[PDB]
Amino acid sequence: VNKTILEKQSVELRDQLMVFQERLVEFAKKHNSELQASPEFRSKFMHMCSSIGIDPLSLFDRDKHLFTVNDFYYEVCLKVIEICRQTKDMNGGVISFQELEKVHFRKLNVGLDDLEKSIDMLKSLECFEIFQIRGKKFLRSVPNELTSDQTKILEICSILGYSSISLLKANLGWEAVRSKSALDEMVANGLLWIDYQGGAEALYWDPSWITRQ
Amino acid sequence: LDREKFLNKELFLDEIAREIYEFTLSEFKDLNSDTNYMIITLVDLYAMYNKSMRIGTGLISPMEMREACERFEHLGLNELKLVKVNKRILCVTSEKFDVVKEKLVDLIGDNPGSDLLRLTQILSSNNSKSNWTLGILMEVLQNCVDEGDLLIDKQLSGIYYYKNSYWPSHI
Amino acid sequence: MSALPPVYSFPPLYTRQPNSLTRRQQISTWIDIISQYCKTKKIWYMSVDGTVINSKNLFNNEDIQRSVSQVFIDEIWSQMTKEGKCLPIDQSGRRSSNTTTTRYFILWKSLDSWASLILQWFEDSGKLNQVITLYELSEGDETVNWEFHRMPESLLYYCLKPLCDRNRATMLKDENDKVIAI
Amino acid sequence: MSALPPVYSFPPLYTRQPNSLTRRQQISTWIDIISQYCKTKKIWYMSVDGTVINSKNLFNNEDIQRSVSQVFIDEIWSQMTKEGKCLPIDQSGRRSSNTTTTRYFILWKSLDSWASLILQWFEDSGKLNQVITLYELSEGDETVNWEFHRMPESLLYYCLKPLCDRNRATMLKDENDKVIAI
Repeated sequence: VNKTILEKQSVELRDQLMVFQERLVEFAKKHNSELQASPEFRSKFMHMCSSIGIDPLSLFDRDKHLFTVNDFYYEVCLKVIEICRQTKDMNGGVISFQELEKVHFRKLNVGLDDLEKSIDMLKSLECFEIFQIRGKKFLRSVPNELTSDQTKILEICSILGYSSISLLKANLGWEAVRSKSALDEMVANGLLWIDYQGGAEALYWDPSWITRQ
Repeated sequence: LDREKFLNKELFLDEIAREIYEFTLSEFKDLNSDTNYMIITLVDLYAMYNKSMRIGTGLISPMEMREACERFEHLGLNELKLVKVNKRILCVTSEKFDVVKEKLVDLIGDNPGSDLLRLTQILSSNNSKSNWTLGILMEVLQNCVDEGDLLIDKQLSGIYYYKNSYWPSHI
Repeated sequence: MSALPPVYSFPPLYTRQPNSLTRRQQISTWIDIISQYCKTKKIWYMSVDGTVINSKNLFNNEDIQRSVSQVFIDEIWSQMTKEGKCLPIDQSGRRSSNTTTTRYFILWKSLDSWASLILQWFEDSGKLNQVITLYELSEGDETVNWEFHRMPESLLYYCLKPLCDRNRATMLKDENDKVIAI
Repeated sequence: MSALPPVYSFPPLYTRQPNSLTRRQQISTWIDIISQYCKTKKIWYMSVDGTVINSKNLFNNEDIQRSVSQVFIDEIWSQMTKEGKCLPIDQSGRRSSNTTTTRYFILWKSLDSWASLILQWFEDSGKLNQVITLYELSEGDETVNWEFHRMPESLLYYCLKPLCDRNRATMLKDENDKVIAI
């Protein structure tokens, strides 16, 4: 029977945490009841609960005060849906987080960290995938991911926004035909916009350029 | 009516479910036929259910939308079921998938060569009450394409669908 | 808020897009820029060339990259017409697809709605008994943050015309005139 | 004209179908019209562009509509190479996936069934021990109720190579260019 050593921390630490949850919900319900309106203060406070190991969303449960903060996070989740339907023609099913942040939401006081969460909520409806490009996140509203080919193209469209048949041949070291064959695939599918005025070749543009500046 | 008055999490959902089941059933059944259906991608459902019923009544976490619908079968709401059909399709329907698949297919077998923009209009009009929301359209389409149930014709102009009539793939 | 809708400096906007879906948006985008440029600034009409003095051109003010095939620009206007807020003029507001539809016009408000707004000059100010002319409400004295000041000859005409459904406020006509009273 | 099956006015024939199983089916059907075109017409070889002269292209010459990709055609070529009935060529029937395999060539009978029917010329007529060459049997005096007239320089060669490992009827060569006796 080994009592002394182990439980000296268990008992003690257990109460430290549990009783702290109360202290936590207090600062939130009392002071940061203006939290409902500050995209920064959220990301601060939420990065603590994460560190302890608490679903911050759960702290909000019991209070009237804190049940707006959820109601915001849902409000958003409900907008993200909507965004993705309106753009589905513009971008062909996929939108940069960039777009979401700066374009559609800057209008309603919502921040990248907030969004990110919303989207992790909608993992619940088994709906959109995420995918990164040259490291930047995107959001896939449509029902099938992009071939290895397709992704690279976008990687190339990161710098200029477009991609020639020649341009492919030159940077990634692609073929002539392999490129255009798999490059016209892309416009059937509404992802890329064509631009013929560009010269000898046509260039294939990525609706995302627009957004980032 | 019902926001944060409910203490028991479970009972809440139990009643949220009842609400949706009734919402959706409301959004279609003409009761002049039992040839009428509803497929909805869950996401599209949550879009409207909330927007229409619960605005001001209390809003819903998708996590709770999913959990709600998952238990119709348990509360004896039998007309509508929630199911995952392949890897990807997660939706609520009044009928078997296969049965609704076949339906769409054969409509193309009447309206061949047609593409989404037209297939939207033709199949689901505004006041012509066949209840194909957009989301589920593309999702089904893409499905029958994989299992070989539907044939295609890609051009820049867009994608164009036809019915599989020269080729195999038994039910 | 601007005449620099970011989307606008984007090259392939100016190429006629093959994806039947992408187009739906392409066109509706264009329309959105147009309307909100004549709205962003005082501008009222635009010629089918795409021309506009306040001189420069929408389908080619972005000549600082490229510009639009008129073949297409015509496809566009006709959607803008179909339901939109554009209408074909030459001098007088009417239309015959040749002579009388060279220049073009657009609002941000509706006709019904923009008519509804001098119902507000004269309903909230109670100037219903008066008789005033087009020449008098458009430049000089009726410039308030009411923006209709500078609504031209043939449009002020067109947009007062809806004041009549079955009831209205009156207007005058002759060989010599074109003026309105309430 | 059997050569123009209804299946070929069908636009999806001209688009690499994604479904694994439904493709094998698609593939097998291209093979059947390529087979039939060349049997029902005089044609013997076909380029990998998919062109021919007796000048048409089977895949693109679909001008009443629109045509099809060459990233796919290879996939079709390869299945007809394996268990189908074609051999790649540049001039000589030999192959290197670059220089020596641009143009393609096809058979209705097999080479062991096609070599077995020119042996039924000289069984049925008794012109065995005589010596003729490719130039003689192909064009001129050997065109009868036998269709192997116009078998080009290199198929004759390789078509009648089952008979070196079969009965071993001798054949002759000037620095690798041929002529046969039986």
